[PDB]
Amino acid sequence: HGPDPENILPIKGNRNLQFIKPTITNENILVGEYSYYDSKRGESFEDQVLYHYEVIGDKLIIGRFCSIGPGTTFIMNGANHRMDGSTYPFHLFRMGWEKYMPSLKDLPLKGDIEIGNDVWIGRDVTIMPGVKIGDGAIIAAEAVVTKNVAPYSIVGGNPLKFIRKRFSDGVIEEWLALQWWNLDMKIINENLPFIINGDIEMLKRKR
Amino acid sequence: HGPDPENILPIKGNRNLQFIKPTITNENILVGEYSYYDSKRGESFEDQVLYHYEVIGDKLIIGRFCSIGPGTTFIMNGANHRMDGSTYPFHLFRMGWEKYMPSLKDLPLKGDIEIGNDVWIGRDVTIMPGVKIGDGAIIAAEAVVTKNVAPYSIVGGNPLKFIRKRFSDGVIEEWLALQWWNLDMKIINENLPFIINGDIEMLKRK
Amino acid sequence: HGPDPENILPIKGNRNLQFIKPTITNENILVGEYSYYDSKRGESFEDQVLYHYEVIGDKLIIGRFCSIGPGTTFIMNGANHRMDGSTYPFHLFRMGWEKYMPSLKDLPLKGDIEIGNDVWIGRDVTIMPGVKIGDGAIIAAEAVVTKNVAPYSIVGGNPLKFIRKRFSDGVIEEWLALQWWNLDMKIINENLPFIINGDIEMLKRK
Ligand SMILES: CC1=C\[C@@H](O)C[C@@H](F)Cc2nc(co2)C(=O)N2CCC[C@@H]2C(=O)O[C@H]([C@H](C)COC(=O)Nc2cc3ccccc3cn2)[C@H](C)/C=C/C(=O)NC\C=C\1
Ligand SMILES: CC1=C\[C@@H](O)C[C@@H](F)Cc2nc(co2)C(=O)N2CCC[C@@H]2C(=O)O[C@H]([C@H](C)COC(=O)Nc2cc3ccccc3cn2)[C@H](C)/C=C/C(=O)NC\C=C\1
Ligand SMILES: CC1=C\[C@@H](O)C[C@@H](F)Cc2nc(co2)C(=O)N2CCC[C@@H]2C(=O)O[C@H]([C@H](C)COC(=O)Nc2cc3ccccc3cn2)[C@H](C)/C=C/C(=O)NC\C=C\1
Ligand SMILES: [Cl-]
Ligand SMILES: [Cl-]
Ligand SMILES: [Mg+2]
Repeated sequence: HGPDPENILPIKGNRNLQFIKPTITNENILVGEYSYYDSKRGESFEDQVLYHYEVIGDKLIIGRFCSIGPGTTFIMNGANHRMDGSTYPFHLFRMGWEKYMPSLKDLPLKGDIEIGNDVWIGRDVTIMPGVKIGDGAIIAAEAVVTKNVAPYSIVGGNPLKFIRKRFSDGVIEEWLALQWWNLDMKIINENLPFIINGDIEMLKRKR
Repeated sequence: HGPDPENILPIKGNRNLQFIKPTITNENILVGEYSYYDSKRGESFEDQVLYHYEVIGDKLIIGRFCSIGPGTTFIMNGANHRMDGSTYPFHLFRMGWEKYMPSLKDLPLKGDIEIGNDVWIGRDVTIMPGVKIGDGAIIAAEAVVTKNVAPYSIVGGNPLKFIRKRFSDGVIEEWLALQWWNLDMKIINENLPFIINGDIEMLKRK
Repeated sequence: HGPDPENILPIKGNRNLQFIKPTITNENILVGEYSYYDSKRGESFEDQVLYHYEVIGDKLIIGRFCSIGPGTTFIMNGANHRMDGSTYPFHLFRMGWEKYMPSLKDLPLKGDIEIGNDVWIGRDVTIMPGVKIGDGAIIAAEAVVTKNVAPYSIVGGNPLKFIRKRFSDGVIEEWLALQWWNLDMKIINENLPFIINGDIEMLKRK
């Protein structure tokens, strides 16, 4: 039948694993249903989002059915200094330095962090500003996601290194055409055997 | 003689550095005598063993005289998702999804983590499932051990990248035949100067 | 005009960001004025300096106008084990092993950690022994600094990899010949518009 995506703690007695969406407080963090964060000590998913400021307007977007490993960190665009000259943020200390407060054109802003659906993000991963992660990708533990990740690619390391693609490009096209995460959830439920077990040529044929 | 291997805190006034073996309470974690964990906040060495589940049956093995740096993490085989089709673990959330429960043969299982003797593991090292680390190797701090490490190798980085060998190939097998760590403690105590000073030819001829 | 460099918490209401120099109680750690540490939970910058023993005598020097990201750790030379033979530190456990203690001629010491002026160090950076980081460099977050960083270099990764230089070789030498961080503070304030916006030629004019 399925659990409730509005239930913050969907596992009996487990107070560390949280469905991300219901916990969110912040307008510009948008996470899909059923995506969870396995906490380390019960900290919120947002507590893992860092350098996130309304002034900049950048968003963190996560798809449906994503796995976020404990300690995964999201570094938003507020982290990058001005690099035209000296990087030191003089204006932060005020006392006559407030005058030199930069505008957003002066900063190296990279865009929103956007993570697709069915992404397995390993433990203690760090995601840097502006990176896109395709559907069905696997981020190895301890990875620092420095660049974009193709759908159904396995990556890892610091800086990020491409390892393998989970399936062929032909099977990858078929998974991206089917987009099971976007189907009505009665249909997800009566095909879950096939989604879990990766027999694309069965769902091939139902549609 | 030397310290008592069953002494959990062998350094007086030090509540952080622990001998691993006498703190172990799990039957799948075999650690040799004298190997120590220099902990950060006084936490257990077992606390660093993650995703370790009895139903998987995988073991963590560590030899004798190993230096395990603070924050070293062991990610066991229970951490890898099913990759046949969808990585998402539906069954954990039950409410009808418990039926789609995967078996040991459905998960990608890589085997035990086996660490050798006289290994120096750095601080904040993460060891991936199923990796083997030979005797007398050095793991640089912050390393992520994603593959096996040959005996007496210096390695580090993420992914792990080979740096160099500590001695020549010939000298490395003079050490692996000697196996000073497997000798009686009274033989070790009488030859500690050369074990520490590295005089392999002396130990060879002793 | 400007913040007082001897002020520990130079941002009103902010208990995390600290000017480093006025918090320093241990000699062999020399940090310049206005160099700050953005702490995660209000922890002292010193607490990030690990394996720092007076018996070894190495120093951590940091210039002025540096930004130290939260969680950045400095691994001092005391962290390196002896590598002639067994890296196991027998003498630490005492009980008859105390008399097999190394001298500093026996250990792989690598010198002081020296970081220049106007360096931007990312979050969770780990800096290893003996590394020198030039003026104006930028360290990517999560980087393990395994080697020296040229001035006005951008670097990152584990192990460290060179990414690119911030300006042309000629403009870099101009910034190094100007040394704005060492100018009298009244001189700096008059020219901060151009220090901050990268207009090197008018700075040379000034
Ligand atoms: C991350 C960082 C260095 C870290 O080592 C250490 C920091 F994380 C510590 C900290 N951060 C903040 C507070 O404490 C902080 O607020 N910001 C960090 C970058 C984004 C944001 C910022 O400053 O945004 C302003 C924006 C226009 C206006 O924001 C204000 O806050 N204005 C303001 C504050 C006042 C306070 C009291 C009285 C009057 C005031 C008037 N105006 C703009 C985009 C600045 C961008 C920039 O320099 N980027 C780089 C950053 C470097
Ligand atoms: C890391 C992870 C997801 C994380 O995002 C989130 C998790 F870490 C959170 C959490 N984990 C657990 C609880 O909370 C948890 O129990 N497991 C995680 C993987 C391994 C295990 C699991 O499910 O295993 C079952 C297995 C049949 C369970 O059923 C049993 O009947 N177990 C059992 C029976 C016993 C009988 C007698 C005495 C002791 C017993 C102990 N266990 C099988 C092998 C594997 C299932 C799978 O899909 N693996 C992949 C998952 C990956
Ligand atoms: C990092 C590590 C293992 C970690 O896994 C676990 C460790 F961090 C745990 C811990 N360390 C200590 C306590 O708990 C500890 O005391 N030390 C670690 C390295 C440095 C030090 C040590 O042993 O030092 C002595 C030294 C002669 C005797 O000790 C003194 O302190 N003597 C002394 C100090 C004086 C100071 C000023 C003036 C006169 C003095 C006279 N005598 C010498 C240099 C030994 C160096 C060595 O074997 N290096 C390797 C390191 C291994
Ligand atoms: Cl320490
Ligand atoms: Cl030194
Ligand atoms: Mg690398």
